[PDB]
Amino acid sequence: MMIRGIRGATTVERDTEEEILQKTKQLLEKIIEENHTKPEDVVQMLLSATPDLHAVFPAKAVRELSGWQYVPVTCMQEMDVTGGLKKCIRVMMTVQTDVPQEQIRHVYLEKAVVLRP
Amino acid sequence: MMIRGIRGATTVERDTEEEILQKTKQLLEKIIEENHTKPEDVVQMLLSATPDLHAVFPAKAVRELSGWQYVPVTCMQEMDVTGGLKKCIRVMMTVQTDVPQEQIRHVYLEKAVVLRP
Amino acid sequence: MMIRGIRGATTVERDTEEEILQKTKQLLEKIIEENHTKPEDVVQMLLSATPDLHAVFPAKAVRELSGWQYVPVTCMQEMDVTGGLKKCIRVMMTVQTDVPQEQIRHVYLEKAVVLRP
Ligand SMILES: O=C(O)C(=O)C[C@]1(C(=O)O)C=C[C@@H](O)C=C1
Ligand SMILES: O=C(O)C(=O)C[C@]1(C(=O)O)C=C[C@@H](O)C=C1
Repeated sequence: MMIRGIRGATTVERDTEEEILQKTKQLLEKIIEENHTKPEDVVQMLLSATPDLHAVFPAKAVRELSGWQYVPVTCMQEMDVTGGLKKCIRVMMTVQTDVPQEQIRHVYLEKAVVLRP
Repeated sequence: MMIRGIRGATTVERDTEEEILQKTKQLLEKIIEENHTKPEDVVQMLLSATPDLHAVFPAKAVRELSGWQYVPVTCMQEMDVTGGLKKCIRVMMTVQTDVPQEQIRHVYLEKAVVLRP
Repeated sequence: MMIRGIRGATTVERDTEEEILQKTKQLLEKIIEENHTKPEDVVQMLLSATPDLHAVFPAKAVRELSGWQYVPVTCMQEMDVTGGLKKCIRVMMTVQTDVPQEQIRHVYLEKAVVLRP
């Protein structure tokens, strides 16, 4: 029963809890919309932030998604790359799905559109 | 038979190898006990520490679990959050299981009990 | 069909784009050869770097692997451990496979050979 990673990326303008939660929620909702993801099918999720964001764990946003309270999530620091995109939040959402690898819809929002291949 | 993540978190009082390994092992053992986990059913494990812990990789504790020598494990730095729990170690253990998402037993020990939902 | 993590580690001599990409590419190619891995069977990959590496994301090397353009990858920062191996890049490649846990071929190259059990 196949499992696949779904990637998301977005950015915030400021390091505040309000903006980190708002943008993270918007990113998750878009991933959910595009991939028709049900929470019970999510194995786990990893969220990362660049080391310029500190106000809150982006995973707190998952609680604002009804039905997602049992989805296991953890946060990590993104690698600090010289010249890399700043104030960036990324998601690796691992899901049970039969959608082929090439049709998985990865989501890039805000200033992270530049990360689109 | 699906793949699911199991979360664990704990804390240490000191940044010493002895305590990091002791608390990590205790956390792993509690997870294994509550979820009846066999090492062959573990896809992989991720361990994280806040950036105030430097004495040893928590993954070294896995060596102390009989039969877990082939479980793939890697470590990462936890996101540094203002006012966040200090000296915190987390686990994301990915397993094959029949247990429904809402019945998976996530484990929070020591000062990380405040993380429980 | 079970899922399994496949670990890789390697090192670079200096923090440059050329070295990071070359050594990461070499590590990935060796994992792929040893485990006969096809990109469609890869759930996702996580790459990490110790905090002395900033030149480029090692994930950029995945784009040099023909056919791997749809494999989801994200990078994270490795813990800073005292006496820990410096300038180190690690891979956790999650794949669907029947191969028993004890027969999975994990790969350690360059100065990271000291990590292998
Ligand atoms: O579950 C934990 O260990 C938490 O500290 C909570 C939480 C979350 O808000 O969901 C935040 C940060 C951790 O990296 C993972 C999850
Ligand atoms: O095999 C490696 O990559 C190691 O360096 C060893 C080890 C471990 O203690 O098991 C320690 C740190 C790494 O993040 C992952 C695993």
